[PDB]
Amino acid sequence: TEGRSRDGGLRLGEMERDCVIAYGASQLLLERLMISSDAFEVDVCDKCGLMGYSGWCTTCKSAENIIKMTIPYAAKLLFQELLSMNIAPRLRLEDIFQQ
Amino acid sequence: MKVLEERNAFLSDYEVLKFLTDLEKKHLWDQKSLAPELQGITRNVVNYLSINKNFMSDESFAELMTKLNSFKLFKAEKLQIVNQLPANMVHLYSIVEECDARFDEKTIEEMLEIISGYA
Amino acid sequence: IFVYQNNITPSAMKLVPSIPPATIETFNEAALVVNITHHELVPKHIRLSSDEKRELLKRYRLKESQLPRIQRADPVALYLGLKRGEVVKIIRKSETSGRYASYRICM
Amino acid sequence: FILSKIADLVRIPPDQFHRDTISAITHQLNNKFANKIIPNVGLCITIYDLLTVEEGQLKPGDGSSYINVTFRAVVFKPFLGEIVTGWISKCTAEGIKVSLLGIFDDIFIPQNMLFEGCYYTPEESAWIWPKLYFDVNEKIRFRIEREVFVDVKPKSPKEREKPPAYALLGSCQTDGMGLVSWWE
Amino acid sequence: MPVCKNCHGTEFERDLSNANNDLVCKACGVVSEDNPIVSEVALESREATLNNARRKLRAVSYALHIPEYITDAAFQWYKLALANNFVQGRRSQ
Amino acid sequence: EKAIPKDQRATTPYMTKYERARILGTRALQISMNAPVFVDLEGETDPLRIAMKELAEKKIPLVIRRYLPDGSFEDWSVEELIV
Amino acid sequence: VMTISSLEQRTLNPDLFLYKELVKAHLGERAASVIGMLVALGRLSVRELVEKIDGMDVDSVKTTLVSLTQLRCVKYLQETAISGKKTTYYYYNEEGIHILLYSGLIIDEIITQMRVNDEEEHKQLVAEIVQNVISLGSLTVEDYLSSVTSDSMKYTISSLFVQLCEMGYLIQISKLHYTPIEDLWQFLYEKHYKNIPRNSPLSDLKKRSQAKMNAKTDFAKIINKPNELSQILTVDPKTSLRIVKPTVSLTINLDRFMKGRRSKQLINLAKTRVGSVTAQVYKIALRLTEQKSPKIRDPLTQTGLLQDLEEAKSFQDEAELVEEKTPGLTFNAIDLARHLPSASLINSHLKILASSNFPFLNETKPGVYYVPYSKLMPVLKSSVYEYVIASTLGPSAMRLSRCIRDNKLVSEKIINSTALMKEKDIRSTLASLIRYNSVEIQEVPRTADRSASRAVFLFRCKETHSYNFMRQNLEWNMANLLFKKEKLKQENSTLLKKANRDDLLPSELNQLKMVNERELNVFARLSRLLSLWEVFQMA
Amino acid sequence: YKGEVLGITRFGLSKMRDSVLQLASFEKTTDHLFDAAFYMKKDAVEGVSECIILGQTMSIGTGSFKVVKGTNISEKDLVPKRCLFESLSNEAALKAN
Amino acid sequence: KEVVVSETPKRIKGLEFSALSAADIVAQSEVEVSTRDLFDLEKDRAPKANGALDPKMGVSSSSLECATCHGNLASCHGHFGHLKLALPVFHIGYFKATIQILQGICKNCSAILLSETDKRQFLHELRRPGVDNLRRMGILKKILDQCKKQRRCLHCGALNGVVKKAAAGAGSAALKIIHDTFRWVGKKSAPEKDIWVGEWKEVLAHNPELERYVKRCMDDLNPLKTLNLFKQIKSADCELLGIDATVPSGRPETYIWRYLPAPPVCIRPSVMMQDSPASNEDDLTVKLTEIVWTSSLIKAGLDKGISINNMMEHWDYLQLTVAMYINSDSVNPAMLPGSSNGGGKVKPIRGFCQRLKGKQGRFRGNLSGKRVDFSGRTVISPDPNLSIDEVAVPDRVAKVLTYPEKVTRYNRHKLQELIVNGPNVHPGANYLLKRNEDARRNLRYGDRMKLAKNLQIGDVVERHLEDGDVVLFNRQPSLHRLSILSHYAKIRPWRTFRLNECVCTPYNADFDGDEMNLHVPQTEEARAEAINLMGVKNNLLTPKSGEPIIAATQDFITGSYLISHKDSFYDRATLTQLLSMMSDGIEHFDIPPPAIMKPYYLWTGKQVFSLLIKPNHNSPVVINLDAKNKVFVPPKSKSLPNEMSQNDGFVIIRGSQILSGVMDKSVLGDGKKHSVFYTIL
Ligand SMILES: [Zn+2]
Ligand SMILES: [Zn+2]
Ligand SMILES: [Zn+2]
Ligand SMILES: [Zn+2]
Repeated sequence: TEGRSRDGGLRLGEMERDCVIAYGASQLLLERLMISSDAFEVDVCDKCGLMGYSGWCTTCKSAENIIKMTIPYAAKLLFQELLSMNIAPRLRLEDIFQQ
Repeated sequence: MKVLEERNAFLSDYEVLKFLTDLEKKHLWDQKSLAPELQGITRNVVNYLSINKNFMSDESFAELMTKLNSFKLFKAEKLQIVNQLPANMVHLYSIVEECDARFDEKTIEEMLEIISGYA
Repeated sequence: IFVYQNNITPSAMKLVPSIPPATIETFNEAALVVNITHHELVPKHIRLSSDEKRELLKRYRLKESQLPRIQRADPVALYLGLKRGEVVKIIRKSETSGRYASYRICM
Repeated sequence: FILSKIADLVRIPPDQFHRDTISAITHQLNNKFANKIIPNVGLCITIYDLLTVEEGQLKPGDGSSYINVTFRAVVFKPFLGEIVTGWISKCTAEGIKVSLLGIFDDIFIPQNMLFEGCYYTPEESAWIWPKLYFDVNEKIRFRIEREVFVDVKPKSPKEREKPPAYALLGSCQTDGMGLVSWWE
Repeated sequence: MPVCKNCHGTEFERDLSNANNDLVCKACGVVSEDNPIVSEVALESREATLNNARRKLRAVSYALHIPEYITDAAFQWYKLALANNFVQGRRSQ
Repeated sequence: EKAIPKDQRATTPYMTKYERARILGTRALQISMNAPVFVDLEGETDPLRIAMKELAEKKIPLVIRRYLPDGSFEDWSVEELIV
Repeated sequence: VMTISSLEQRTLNPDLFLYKELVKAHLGERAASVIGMLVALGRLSVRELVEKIDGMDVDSVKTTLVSLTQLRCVKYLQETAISGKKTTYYYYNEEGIHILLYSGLIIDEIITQMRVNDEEEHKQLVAEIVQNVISLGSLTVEDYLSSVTSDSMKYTISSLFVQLCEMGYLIQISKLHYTPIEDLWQFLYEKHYKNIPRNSPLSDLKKRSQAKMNAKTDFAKIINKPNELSQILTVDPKTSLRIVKPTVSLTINLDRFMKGRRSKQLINLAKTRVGSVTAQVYKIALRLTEQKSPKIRDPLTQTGLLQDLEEAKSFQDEAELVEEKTPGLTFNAIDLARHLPSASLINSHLKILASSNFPFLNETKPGVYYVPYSKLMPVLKSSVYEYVIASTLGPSAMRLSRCIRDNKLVSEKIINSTALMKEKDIRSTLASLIRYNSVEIQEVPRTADRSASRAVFLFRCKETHSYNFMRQNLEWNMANLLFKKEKLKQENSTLLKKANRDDLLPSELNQLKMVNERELNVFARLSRLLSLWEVFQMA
Repeated sequence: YKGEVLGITRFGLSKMRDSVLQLASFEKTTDHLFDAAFYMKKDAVEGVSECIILGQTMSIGTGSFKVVKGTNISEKDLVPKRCLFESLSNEAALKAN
Repeated sequence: KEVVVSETPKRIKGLEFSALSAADIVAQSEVEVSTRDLFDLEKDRAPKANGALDPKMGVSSSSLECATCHGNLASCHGHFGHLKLALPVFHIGYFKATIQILQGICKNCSAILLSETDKRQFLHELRRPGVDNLRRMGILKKILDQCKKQRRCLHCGALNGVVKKAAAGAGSAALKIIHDTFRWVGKKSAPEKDIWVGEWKEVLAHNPELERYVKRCMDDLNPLKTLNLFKQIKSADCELLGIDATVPSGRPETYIWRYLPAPPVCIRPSVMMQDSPASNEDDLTVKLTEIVWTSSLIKAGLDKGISINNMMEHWDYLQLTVAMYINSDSVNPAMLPGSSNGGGKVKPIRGFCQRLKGKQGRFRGNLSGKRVDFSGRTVISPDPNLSIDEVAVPDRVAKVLTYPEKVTRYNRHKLQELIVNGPNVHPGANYLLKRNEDARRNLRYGDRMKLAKNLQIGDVVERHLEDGDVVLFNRQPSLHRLSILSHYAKIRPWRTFRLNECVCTPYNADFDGDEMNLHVPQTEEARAEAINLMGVKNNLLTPKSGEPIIAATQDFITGSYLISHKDSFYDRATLTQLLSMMSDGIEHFDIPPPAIMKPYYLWTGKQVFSLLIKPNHNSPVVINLDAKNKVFVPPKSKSLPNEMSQNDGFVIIRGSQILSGVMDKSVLGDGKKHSVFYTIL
């Protein structure tokens, strides 16, 4: 929640953020705009990539292909907005390991 | 993750359960050791596999194939004969193709005397 | 090869690319008075053997495309008269590091 | 029963870094397999042997190493037509559900090849024949034919059981079947 | 209303002291929540005549400087008699 | 595409400087999860400072993989590489 | 929602949606999918396939492709690049399965040749002949009778020995034959702009018009070469009578199918406008004219060659004049007593052509009896639609839309004033109309610049869309049902291949009637449907 | 880099650079977005700026490399062992076929 | 039992961007919106059976569950809603591309207008592996334009017309589109000229009024007209128009709205009732919940009654509305208002497309700019005695500012005791987390003591901000690479951020009255990252010119000068307490020989400040550097070293003793490549 008063939390904006690039630090980002900003999981489906929840891809009655994973809840918000309008950035996935 | 080979090596127990008793000697060695939960099936594994042997050997494995190499049994009952139905009478004939049929007297008979070498 | 005198019709340029097994070279003279190649700023450019290409790509373990490019019909490109996929090694002379070089390709 | 060449990935927790590799591997695959069942193939017991271990890869967050290997594992795959020990546990008139102790009762042999002459009683007997009934826990040679793998997890906000994922079937088409002392 | 996941405490006290705003029962020591969410920053037969109803009402109401309140109160009464259809055949005044 | 043999090595013997970054972060992050430490460890503590104290001893088991752009892989043991 | 509205299975696939189940239900397996992807992207290279389809390269590909071949399912284009080597591109052969999806109506084609053996096993014999050919596509007499038992009577098995020729039958695949039309007008389009005897350095126009003619006049005998060639038909061996060439595989043409089937719908057309005896009369007049009638063999030049606001409307006039005169030789002038079951004096009863008047037929050479043909079909084509909506949607919907045909771009009061119904209806039905095209609604700004309320509205037809929006009619039930058939198979699949390979149980006996009567619904259903579907896809 | 002078403004940036979400990090993200899904772009997750949105690891810097630990493993113990259940019964299927 | 679940770590690669099938949309969502808003208000505020807001669709406040996935805000991520729409409806988002998709094809028989091998030409071109997103753009541009010049279609024989985007900019016809019959040439007569004037013939013949008044209006396409019009536009072109037709995209019959995805409730909640009966609306909810109305009108009207006249503007009011619903177009084009209006034109209508467009929001002000946790804010004030690279953070925030920790082994003795101190006293914890990841335990309830004894190895507990912790530290007007640094943490009393001065200039901190912000990492790797990389001692130089940016500033500069000054002298006692004051207590020394002897053995500031560099015999630093201070005074040019001028000169150091010269910026003062501190580094 915003500012002082209501309650705390502060503002890391673009111009400030871009700085931490020039130190090459990844993990400061992965902590910063990821874990402690919105720590969030989304249930997604390889087939017909979209965002479901729990046990369904809901475009395909499925209860299978889901992969529990982590994304900024801001990012989910961005998708659902988009997909609430007509557009679909269906996802592609890959093995993190195995080269 | 993907199974590369599902049907690979057809495996009964001879030393199998024995080597399970070996890893058992390695891990926790059943109940009598007093002098992970994985142990639960180990009993269920051995249980009937054990008792029918009671109601074993090692070299009988090698002794098994010796004359058995000459038969029509393929690999199917040829492994199944080792344990279930101790190689007698209609039991042996009740399964594999042409078990009596063509080859009869000494073929079904040796099974009775060869199993007496073990069971 | 030949050059425009002054006027340039697109009617001739309607179909310029007549003959595949040979090719054309077409200029207007006004752009060529003092040769750009000889001037000052333009570093010296060297066309390389199409075989030398592969050697180069393997030195840096690179495939084609994915390289510093040159727009077709650049005058300097036209000066060498590049065709598709011709590669040029370029030595730029300035004192910062010193004399050194790079590469580009028609695209 | 049989043996199989299968591959998968393993997460080795940090605590085990004192212990030998294969053991942590072993213990892990155990916790992953053990009493469980592996779909459309069979139900493992433990892994038997192991091979092709590789350089452990890693992801930034966890920090625990990951090693994806393959191996041949102890598994269970009976062939189709077979005569084997077992017995009634929870059954109906038509067909019986045969059981070996401590493994599972999931096998239910219906009655088709089972002898035509029979009579059911609600007392103690499935079908007694013109030879007779059979008992629980007793060695009972029965035949199986077909196995069916049903994964079937309609896990849902809707449904929030029917777990016979590994199911077998058979009947008694010859003598000594359903009671071993008919033969023997 | 809810109860602790373990201690079975039903009494929930929300500490605002440290500006975490975290609600916990004095019976357990475990919050049941993290970071409570908070907010930020006429075509009808009846309802058009209802805009008329407040309009004429609110108009004629406070000409006497009667409470803005009590007017609102009486409006719902006009809706009450409106339900009974007491409002049909008589002079609106 | 596959691994490059230890015979042929093209890159600095010197540290990435991000070697010093993720090698440490990883290491201490392990230590937090309680893996044994290979160094003389004095009465001090914390999941980072003891890793620092370690690395001067070059006792860290880790090995950096290096991807060229072509995907030529690469390997160097931390102990192999030099400050 | 619960799949019963079938929106996915019925929501975004026009056209090809037909074909994929055609082959799927028909050939299927891996063999199916390739065809759709073809018709999806069209022009395709063999190497280009498995880059996308993932059809298990060169295994299915070479297999599936040659599978298509024997049944000629796809266009086969083979050529070479300019640098060298070779390259091939494949399209879908005409509509390919179109041949197939008619199927038993081709059995009805035999009902024309049903004569000379009536209510026979010989009927079902020659039926087996035909369907076997259709199944295998191109066949040779020599390989056929080779596969058939020998040492029997050649003119008995199917007696079709001599009747192999007749009207329909086949025609060998020759070069361009199953090769794409537009493509072959490009290949044949060569040799003229390719062969230019250096006339003038400029003005291709003088070289163009002639070469087009040269392209046009050559194309004539190019497509007429397959039309009929008797060097097949010639063979008159010893101890025998004239047969077609037994050696070569030839293949059914849908030409006789085209006219023959439509002709029935025409017998229906006049069968409305005319009387029973006159109806059957014209019906038997069809027998000879259905022979050389081009009919839907028309499109021809319709594809691949430059049209013109002059020369397409000018060069098409030719089609309009052609059959009225020179094939008019083949056509009715004086015919005598085809069969008859009217009786007694037939000759003035033959003047019954005169009664056939309007709005079709009844155009002759002045003082002989003749039916227009060349322009008959076109003026016929325009007529065919009409009642389509009648009890489909609304009785009055016709008369107004029918009126909408004659009038054009007017307005609603002017509609309200021209015939009958009140605004509550005329809006309804016309709003009900629009709910399915048939409108092309004009509007013009009134007391505004461009806006709605202030402006005023106009209504027209544009038969283009009209004789065009009904193609999703094919998408309508036709594929969808075809599913509903093959959607049912899996239910009885446990029984089906058991029951078929068997030749039991009470419920099996029960569901046999369900599935078989169900078949009576599903196919003869289409027999209705397609019969309608015939029109718009053709002229 | 590409062919010639450009860059740095909505036209100029829109040049090669193929990550459309970071082209939405800039300006005009309406017709950019719609425009993209129209052409059915495959795109990719590549640019570092792009990376933080989807929140996976950075592609450079600290994330310039994957990292491995020493296995300290001997392939020797990888040798299987069996009494060869397969070998013994093989010869019953060899003859008469 | 228990089929083995094999789950794998999988990370995003790539985003497939495409349209939405009529199917997939409705294939997903729960309920047709149908109904109206109305919230069917009975027995409750918004009991709302079905309707635009449905409990199964999603939740707003925290009261009722979500049905589909219950658990209110703590759980549900939302669900769509779908919309039956009378007639098709046009689209503002795909508008200007939909122009093109309409353009390149013949308006009659609907086949791509360019043909033959040239079709194949562009095809074979687009399938060369060197395709670029550019070559997509430019190539498809240079195939597109071939449309406009082609007068007549191939098989239809009819001419074509160009669509000019009917009217301009007013927003009312901005949705409408018009092509024509163009290039009539006025002399050569296309047959459709006779056909066209023959069309007008009868209403000419009928109502000879408006015809010649307004005229030449040509024709448009209704979104219905183009809908069915696409349904003869098949296969073939596809990517020639820019779309691969694998499945879903099932041809550009997607790009006009036949069904509307309804935003999940979680996206745009109606602001809660907040003390009283006032219930704050939300625009999307309101706008689309009218889109219900304007639909259902055209549903029931047009089901029987109404008119062609009263129809189109309703239908038009639809496409205009949904148009606004996503995006901007025309704001106030003198329309007159609809339901729930007032006619004041407030402004507050857009903000769905504009939601992710400018300023603070989704564009790049909220998502790329995310607002952050675990932080603090204060003002500045010095502590030179505080070492460089430690912010001294006022403990009073440290009480509430935590750090996550995983216990084991080494940890227990600190943590196990660090707990029993409880939250209030400084060296302690507050929240605690077991191995069972239940939620967490604040110390509020009570205990510790016995509960501290538990302390398994898998346990997680938070600390305060203590000695030797890790911090990063920021000033808002962030110009460049130096605008962030990161420091070790020390704790002191009072309340404010206090740091060491030499790192001011990186922050360009003026002290004065200004602010900062305070961050701590969470995960370990972040610490080791920023502390041993992005901290001070490694980052000491600016990237731009490669100079040390940190140095003495103001006093420290001049403060040296006074000690540095030649004319000064000191005493063994003086030098003593000095060398003390230089490094607090601690470090041993070795007194250099006395500068001057016989009148009392003085020493010189040159010498003491020299010791500053090299304190000890065992001190391992050796330096030699000479340079130009400022206010360089020329010697007599005969003297070769600028060392000796009449006053100072080159400062010079050989053997790590200062030889000559005052220092004063120059050597220690940033400003220049040569620096005492730069050299040392
Ligand atoms: Zn899915
Ligand atoms: Zn509690
Ligand atoms: Zn939900
Ligand atoms: Zn056209």
